[PDB]
Amino acid sequence: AIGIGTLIIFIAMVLVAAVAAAVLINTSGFLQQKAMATGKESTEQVASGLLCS
Amino acid sequence: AIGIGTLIIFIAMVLVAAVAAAVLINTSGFLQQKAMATGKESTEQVASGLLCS
Repeated sequence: AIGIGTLIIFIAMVLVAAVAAAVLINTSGFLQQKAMATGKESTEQVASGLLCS
Repeated sequence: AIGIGTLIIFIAMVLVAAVAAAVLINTSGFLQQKAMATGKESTEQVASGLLCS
């Protein structure tokens, strides 16, 4: 009798961990974009310019 | 007189316990499949991916 239930709740544990992992993976992806963008943009700003002759 | 009947109903007790056992055994079998499947699938999902270079 006991055995049956153990299996069922095990399934839930798996899925819930999976769902949480998805958040972390996805979020890391979302940040990767902006992280790079910010650095490149900021460098081009400080480095570039014109000078009156 | 009494003896005769005792034997007969004993037979029924046996068969009814047998039938109930069958349910439990079978059901455990049915779950074994899906339990494993879910775990393997979920792991392969979280672990795999591609990355832009």
